[PDB]
Amino acid sequence: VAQDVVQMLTKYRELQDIIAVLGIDELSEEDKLIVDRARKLVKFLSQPFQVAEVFTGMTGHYVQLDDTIDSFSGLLMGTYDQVPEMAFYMVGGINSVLEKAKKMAEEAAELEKMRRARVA
Amino acid sequence: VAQDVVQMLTKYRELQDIIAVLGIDELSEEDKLIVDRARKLVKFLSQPFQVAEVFTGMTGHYVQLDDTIDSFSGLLMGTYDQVPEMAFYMVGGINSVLEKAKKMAEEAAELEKM
Amino acid sequence: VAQDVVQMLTKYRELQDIIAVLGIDELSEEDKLIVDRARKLVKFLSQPFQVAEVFTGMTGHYVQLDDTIDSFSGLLMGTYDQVPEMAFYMVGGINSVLEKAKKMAEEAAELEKMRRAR
Amino acid sequence: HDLPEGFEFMEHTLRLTLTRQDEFLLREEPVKCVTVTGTNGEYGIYPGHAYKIVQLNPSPLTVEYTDGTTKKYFVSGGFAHINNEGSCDVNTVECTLLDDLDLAIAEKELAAQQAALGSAKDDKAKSVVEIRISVIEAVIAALKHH
Amino acid sequence: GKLRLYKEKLEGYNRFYSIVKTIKMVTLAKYRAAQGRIRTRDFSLRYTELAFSKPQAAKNALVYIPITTNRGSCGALNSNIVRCIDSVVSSKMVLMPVGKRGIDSFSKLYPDEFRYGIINDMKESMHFGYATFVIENAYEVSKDADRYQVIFNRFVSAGVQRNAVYNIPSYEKWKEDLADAASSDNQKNRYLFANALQNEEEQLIRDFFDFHAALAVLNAVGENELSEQAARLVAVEGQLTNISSL
Amino acid sequence: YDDLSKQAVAYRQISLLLRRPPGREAYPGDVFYLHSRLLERAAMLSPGKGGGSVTALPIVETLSNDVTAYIVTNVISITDGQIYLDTKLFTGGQRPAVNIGLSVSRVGSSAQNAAMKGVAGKLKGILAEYRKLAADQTIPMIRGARFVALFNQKQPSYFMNAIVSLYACLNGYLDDVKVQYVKFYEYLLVHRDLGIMYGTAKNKFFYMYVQELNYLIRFFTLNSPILHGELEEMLKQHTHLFLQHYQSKMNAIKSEKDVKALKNLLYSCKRAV
Amino acid sequence: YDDLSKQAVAYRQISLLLRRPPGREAYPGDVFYLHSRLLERAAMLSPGKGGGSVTALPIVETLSNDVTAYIVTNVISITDGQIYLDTKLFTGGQRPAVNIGLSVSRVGSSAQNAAMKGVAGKLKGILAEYRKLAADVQTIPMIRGARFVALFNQKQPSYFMNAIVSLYACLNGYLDDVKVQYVKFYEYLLVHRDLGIMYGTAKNKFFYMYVQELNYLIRFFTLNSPILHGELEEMLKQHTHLFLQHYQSKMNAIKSEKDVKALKNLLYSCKRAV
Amino acid sequence: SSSWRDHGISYLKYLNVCTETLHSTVKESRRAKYERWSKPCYTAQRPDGAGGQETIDKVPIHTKDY
Repeated sequence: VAQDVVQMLTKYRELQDIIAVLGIDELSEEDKLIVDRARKLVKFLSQPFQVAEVFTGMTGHYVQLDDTIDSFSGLLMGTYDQVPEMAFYMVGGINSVLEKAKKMAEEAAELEKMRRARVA
Repeated sequence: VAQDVVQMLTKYRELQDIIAVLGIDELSEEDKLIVDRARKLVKFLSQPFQVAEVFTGMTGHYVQLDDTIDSFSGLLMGTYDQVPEMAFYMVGGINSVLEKAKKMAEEAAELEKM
Repeated sequence: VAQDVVQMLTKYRELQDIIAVLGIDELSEEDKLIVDRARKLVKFLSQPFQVAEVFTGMTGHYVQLDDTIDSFSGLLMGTYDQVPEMAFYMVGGINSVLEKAKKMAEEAAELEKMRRAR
Repeated sequence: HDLPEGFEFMEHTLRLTLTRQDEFLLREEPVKCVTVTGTNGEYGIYPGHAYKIVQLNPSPLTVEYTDGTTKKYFVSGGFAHINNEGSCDVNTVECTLLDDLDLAIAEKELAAQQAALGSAKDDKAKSVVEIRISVIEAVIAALKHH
Repeated sequence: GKLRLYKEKLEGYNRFYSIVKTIKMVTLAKYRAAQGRIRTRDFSLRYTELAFSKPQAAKNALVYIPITTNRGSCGALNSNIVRCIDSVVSSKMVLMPVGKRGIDSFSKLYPDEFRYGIINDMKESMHFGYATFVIENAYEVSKDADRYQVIFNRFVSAGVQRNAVYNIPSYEKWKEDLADAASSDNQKNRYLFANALQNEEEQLIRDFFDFHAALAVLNAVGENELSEQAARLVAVEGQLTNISSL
Repeated sequence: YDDLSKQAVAYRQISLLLRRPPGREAYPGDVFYLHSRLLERAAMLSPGKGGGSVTALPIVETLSNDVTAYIVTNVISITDGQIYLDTKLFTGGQRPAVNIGLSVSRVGSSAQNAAMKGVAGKLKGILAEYRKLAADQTIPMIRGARFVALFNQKQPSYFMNAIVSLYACLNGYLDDVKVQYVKFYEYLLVHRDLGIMYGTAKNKFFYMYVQELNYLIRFFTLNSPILHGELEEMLKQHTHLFLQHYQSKMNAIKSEKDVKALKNLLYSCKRAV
Repeated sequence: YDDLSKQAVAYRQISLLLRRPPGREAYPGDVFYLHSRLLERAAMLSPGKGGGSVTALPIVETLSNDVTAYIVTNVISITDGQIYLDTKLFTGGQRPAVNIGLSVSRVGSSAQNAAMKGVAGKLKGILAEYRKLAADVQTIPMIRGARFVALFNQKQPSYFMNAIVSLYACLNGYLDDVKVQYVKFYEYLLVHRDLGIMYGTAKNKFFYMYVQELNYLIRFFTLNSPILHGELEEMLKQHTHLFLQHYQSKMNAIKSEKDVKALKNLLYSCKRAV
Repeated sequence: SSSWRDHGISYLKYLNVCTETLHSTVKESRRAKYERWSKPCYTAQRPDGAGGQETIDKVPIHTKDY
């Protein structure tokens, strides 16, 4: 699992130079899916520290070794492709990712209902 | 003849930057033919050395001055446009080019039939 | 006044890229008037120098600070919209602008009368 | 959620709308009449309550405005879509102005294609040449006198 | 060493900017030519609406004619049409795309449904003949169908390229919907339209179908061409800012 | 020598502390001479003086793939070519991360075994065309990609087990076999054997379990009337049975706990050659 | 001075060997002063001291088009502009390979002859528009601009009369109908030969190209002048019409082996002789 | 000989022949503008083998092949 994260991130740095020159739309069909996962890998590597509650403004997360390996393994498989990107940013393990993704789905549902209220 | 090789290779380096940005199909009709010749000029400039039989795995080629000038002259004229590109790679004069092109035509005919 | 000249010239450079792509007619009603003023601002910023009488072939102009601020202020207001563009080119102060505009009106009246005949 | 169709962005005495390819030449312009030709002769379109679809042959139009002035065209094909309200949309493929065409070049082109008729490829290809002559004869006719 | 290579890297980007600026400026000329259209447009397909405008919403071959770009660097446009094909994808499906990117992309993603694709070199303007060539190829090897859908790119604004579609039902299905409209209080928008059309002879009704189908396609390709040059202008000017930042 | 970079730093310390004038990157004048007289003592002696040898493998650390450093450029100019290890290939997957384009042996052809010279002469032609065509599927493109998969290995391969798995790819026995299943194909060739497993064996001498054939191959080569026909049986039995019985599962297994089981199998196959 | 780069290296050797403190690129403090007092002795004296002159042409070798080197940057700041020779233009074909954009003369206008100032003032306007339009359909500037580039190629130096007339022809647009590849053949037939005298439509009273002594009359009066203007424009009108009719007609014809090669060998030799 | 309808050739091909004829009768001064709404410049094809497009050849394209 750890090697696949290093392999995917190595491909991503090569693809990042192509997007800067050509563009995001210019990439291939399979390479776009690698970017979606690799972008989530970079975001999921971030972690809110328990000593840095003053800085982040959020409680810390001690992520277990079994949690770390399983969550990253599933992301490489593509089990969390439908999960949004910002869910993975600054959280611990997979339970906190799916918790933030639930909060994002609920808040997005409320703001959409506000713009759907007015008609004609 | 020697100046035309240097001139064509100078145009080719400018065209090589355009193909990387735009594409091979984006070039003009005359410029495509310059690329086909210039690509062959770069390949034909290669030569298997007689001391380097161990490295190349092929026998050497002493190319005469009269052979060198005539073969390159004809390539600039466009007499060898129908000759394939890899025929010119790692050979001596024009006789070895047409010999390799004959071997390429025969082996391509066999693999196509199979 | 000085900031408005800098602001108007910044808008003008953005509008100059739009006219090259789309066209002069494609711009809005207010933006056309900004171009007419901004074009005059670029021309009015030019000045015939007193040491450079040999080069320009015209007498120099020392423009006073009070003249410089007032003339540019009125141009931003739109008090000199009816004044032509080439009146502002290579002059010093509003009196010389209106003097050249008078000479342009008189010479344009004569050349028009010549073609209203032949 | 689903795809909005291509018609959703289009909006909207007699008033016609004469078009070609995918661009109008006249847009809902008030007019006394217009005179097409096709299938059932030259049915002149006037103000009415009829509603009628009329297919067009290679033939001229003549747009007569209420004041008196006239603007003639020449058509390749298409239709003329008359409405209950005093308005129609003459959707042509090509609608050249009767002015952009040449009398000398058209008669030169008639002589050229008649030679091709004799030494045609076959009876299928020979019918296509007769379409070309059928336009040229109508082109020269609309120029002369009318 | 480092003094020479960083200069040659910088010289590389200078040539990059100059070549990409040539595309920018050339596509402005095409965009100026293409915008000679927005003032016109729309009024040409007034009675095309009464023929083919479906309200909403697979038994015998559904044809799809997505209108894509030739060369890339247009951006979110070819990708947008691929999402429409991936969203619909029924069992009864067959693809005949228009453009070199469509030919390349749909051949690999859908080898089963893809028959072949049409290419236009963009030398002359988008004309009726091109639209007839699309309609006639849409039933040639693909033959009869239930309907011929035409996915294309609408151009409402310079920034906003809308993704839109034209539905052309087959003549057998179309005449049945027309007969309903002619002799019922249902439909209403085309009560006297269907009566006026059906009063004319059978060849005229079939040629009316063919004509407005080609006219519906003619709008789609011409609208896509206008969307193509606009979106590429944004992508190329985005590329220039990327090159300038480097 | 692991490594000459740290030797030079130690020699620089000595030279600088004793007031020897420093030059490029603060090293003394004779830092080239330091490595030159070391590496030249490594040699291949004549028949007249025993015919013995000292082979040298000097290691030299580069900082961020910079060959233009003074100590690195010195040692390159002394040695008979190099084996360049790229950082991007390491993280990319290829291990050992040998950059073949950057790497070079100045006396390669004469150094090789007669058997190894036969297969390797063709591989230069295939990988040259594969690298060019990868930038800009032919038979070179198929067979070229399998070589790249075969080059991945943790522990060193035995000469017999290496050359046979390369000979298979050369003549095109791994063409129908996919790129991800090359290490599973190679593992089942070396340790196991499919001909002796199922039924269709009937080879008189040539098998992979018999490690002693190693030295017969080095003498006669694979392209030779003694071993050619017997070898091409072994590979024909191995391919047909692997494609039929073993590769059939991969079209099947498209479920949770079987896709993961396939991965963990294939990842362990990278280690053992 | 061929060249000041190797002088500086020699002065650096002397300074370093005598323990003079080195600075940028190991050169001494006064390596600027070395070239400065040399080049300043080259000057144009006053009428009060004879009006004599020493013109200086210092050569300075650059390494891979790097003007940022210490010795190169020093000499640029001393001299009155430069003549930059680009490596890509040399291999490209243009010889001498003078990069006009990079090159500059700080006292150009006042230095030129009255005749040469007339033609050259326009050439700056044409080549400015040609270079811009080449980066971003043929205009008059695009046609005439390309012919100037073909004319600038030369091995040995041109005589003032033979240069200015061939440039004046291109300025007023006598080589517009003439193709770009046949400009050197057009220029050769102007200087050495003459088509008007080549039995027929001559009838010029004084102005011809064989008479080299007109050189100094042109320098006095210029081409744009009532004395020579009408007589010159005859010479060029006769040369163009006859070249286009009789000599350029061959190019539509010659599409065969041993004639295409004969055309090449003719045109390649025309690059050398102006 | 006479009937374009009875020798195949749909209504749409007839219109293309009718327009292309109408464009060929345009005046010398302004024929370039009209010819670009007719002049054929397109083909139908698919990639096969390796970078070798077939070209289908079914819908005629040109006027004389109708």
